[PDB]
Parts: sequence; C-alpha cells; structure tokens
Amino acid sequence: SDALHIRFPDGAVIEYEPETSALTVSGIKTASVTASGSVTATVPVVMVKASTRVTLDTPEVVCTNRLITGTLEVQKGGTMRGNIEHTGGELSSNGKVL
Amino acid sequence: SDALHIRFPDGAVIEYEPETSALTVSGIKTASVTASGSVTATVPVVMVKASTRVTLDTPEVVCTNRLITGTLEVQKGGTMRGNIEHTGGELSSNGKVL
Amino acid sequence: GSGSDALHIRFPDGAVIEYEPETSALTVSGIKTASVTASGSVTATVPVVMVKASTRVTLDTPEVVCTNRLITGTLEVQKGGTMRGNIEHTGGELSSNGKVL
Ligand SMILES: CCCCCCCCCCCCCCCCCCCC(=O)O[C@H](COC(=O)CCCCCCCCCCCCCC)COP(=O)(O)OCCN
Repeated sequence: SDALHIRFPDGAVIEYEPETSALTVSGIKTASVTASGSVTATVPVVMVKASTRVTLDTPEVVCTNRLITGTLEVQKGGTMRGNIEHTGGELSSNGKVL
Repeated sequence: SDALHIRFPDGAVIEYEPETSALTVSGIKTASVTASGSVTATVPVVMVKASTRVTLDTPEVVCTNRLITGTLEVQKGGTMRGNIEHTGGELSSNGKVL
Repeated sequence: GSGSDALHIRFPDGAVIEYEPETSALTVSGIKTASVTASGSVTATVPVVMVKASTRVTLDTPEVVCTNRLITGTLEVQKGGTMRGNIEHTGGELSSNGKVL
C-alpha cells in the first residue's frame, strides 16, 4: 500500500500521516505485543505518560548512563560504586543519623 | 478501512477488536520502531514483561516521581538529596559497616 | 495454512511500515513521531526490550517498578528515599552533608 488511515467503530484510530511523518494509535483500551526475540525503539526522545504505574518486570533494568528520580525505594539491597554525595537532609541507617 | 485482522504466513497476527477496544500483535520474533523525533505512549498502566532484560540506552532516564526496585547497582557514583533512610540490613562503605 | 496476508506500506515521505514473515520482523522506519494513546494498559511481552534514545527516556508516572535488579551508570535522587537490606558501597567516597563517611 501507500496510505494508512483506519477508523474503528469504537472511535479508535490507527493512522500514518506523511505530511508530518506521524504514526498515531489512539482511542484504544489495551494494546498487547508478544514477541519471541526483541522489541526495539530507536528515537531521540521517549515519553511514557502513565497516570498509574510503569512496571518493568524483568531480571534486569539497565540504564546505560544517568538515572534521575524523585524518590527511591530499594527493597532488597544493592551496591554503589564511585563517589556518592548526599546533601539536603539526613542520611540514617537503622534509625541513626550519620 | 474500519477493520483489522492480518494473519501472516509465519503465524503472526495483527488485529484490533472494537468491542473490547483491544489491539493485539502476536507471533512475531522482533519489532522495531525507528523515528527521528519522539515516541510517546500515554496510558495509565505500562507493563513490560521481559524475561531477559530491559535496556534504556540513553544519556538520561527520568522517573518523575517514585522509583521502586528490588536491588540496585550504581556503577559510577551519583547524588542523593533529601532524607535517605536505610533499614533492615547493613550499610557499608569501603568495607566498613556504618 | 497459518495465513496469507501481507503488510508492506511505503509512504511518500520515505517511511515504511511492514511485516517481513521471512524473519518474523515488524518494522516501522523513516518516521518522525509515533504515539500510542490507550485508556487501560499497554503490555509488551518479549525476552529483550531495547530503548535506544539519544536524548532522553522519561517515565512520567507516580511510580516506576523494577521487579528485580536495576543497574545504572549514575544515580540522582532528588527528594529522598529508603533503602532496605544490605547496601555495599565501594570504589570512592560516600559523603553526607560534606563529611566523608
Ligand atoms: C517502557 C518503554 C519500553 C516498552 C514500551 C515501548 C516499546 C517501544 C517499541 C514498540 C514496538 C512495537 C510496535 C511496532 C510498530 C507497530 C505499528 C506498525 C504496524 C501498523 O501500523 O500496521 C497497520 C495496523 O496497525 C498496527 O499494526 C498497529 C500495531 C501497534 C503495535 C504496538 C502497540 C503498543 C505496544 C507498546 C509499544 C508502542 C510504542 C509506540 C509505537 C496496518 O494497517 P493495514 O494493513 O490495514 O494498512 C493498509 C491500509 N489500510
């Protein structure tokens, strides 16, 4: 083919717009992608806007460079290498400030 | 169009069901999206079930609120701001339990 | 048989949306933006997920949950947190409010 605009009876749309080179899927309830090898996205900016939660259910999540978070909870321990600088509050272990 | 059930000769299927508003992609080995600008997903729940690994290969991963993990490995240092509460084990640095 | 359908769309901007049954590869290329908007959930189930983003990946959500291990190059925690279990620091200095501990 050379065009893609599908509008479904529930109001969902799957479309590709060449004028702005924009692929859109909208108005759906669920999507599920099952693959036996890999799923890859290669693009400068990825935005995941999830009003409930993003779950990465995997043995390993790897962030290759920087990871920034508002708050952190580590449930079962870990390791830190390099310089770790804490500021702007109290660092405590088993109820004892350091 | 207004319907979608594509059944490929390798057993893969791409389909949309408007009564449940469900988009399904199944039976594939790999998927990839390559874009020059951005990829966005807007949905309350994002679920990634990756039996080997999820890699976020990027200068920066930003979690805008809370991040929860089982275990943590920081390879090249970092900064922590605010109150940091350690409990339920030993916090050690360069071999010494604080 | 398993099916006889095909998917190969080449658009005037050079984008391609196709499925290649020879390698079972679904490919979208040559686009500028993609967006998926859903009211319930999106699931991907696959051994390997690779997100190769030369600027940034933002997870704009109340909570990101990594069910097992999280590995990062550097870490920046902006507004506090909790760490449970054994935490081992090596290979540098852990400093709090200016004091090397
Ligand atoms: C935490 C972040 C990391 C994990 C989550 C993000 C992962 C990012 C990478 C995802 C890669 C999977 C998606 C591959 C491309 C799918 C879309 C191309 C296929 C396509 O448009 O086919 C049309 C039907 O719609 C379709 O086939 C629509 C299928 C859409 C599948 C994707 C559903 C959402 C899954 C989550 C990933 C989405 C990321 C954003 C793209 C064909 O139409 P036709 O044959 O009738 O045309 C003929 C004329 N009419």
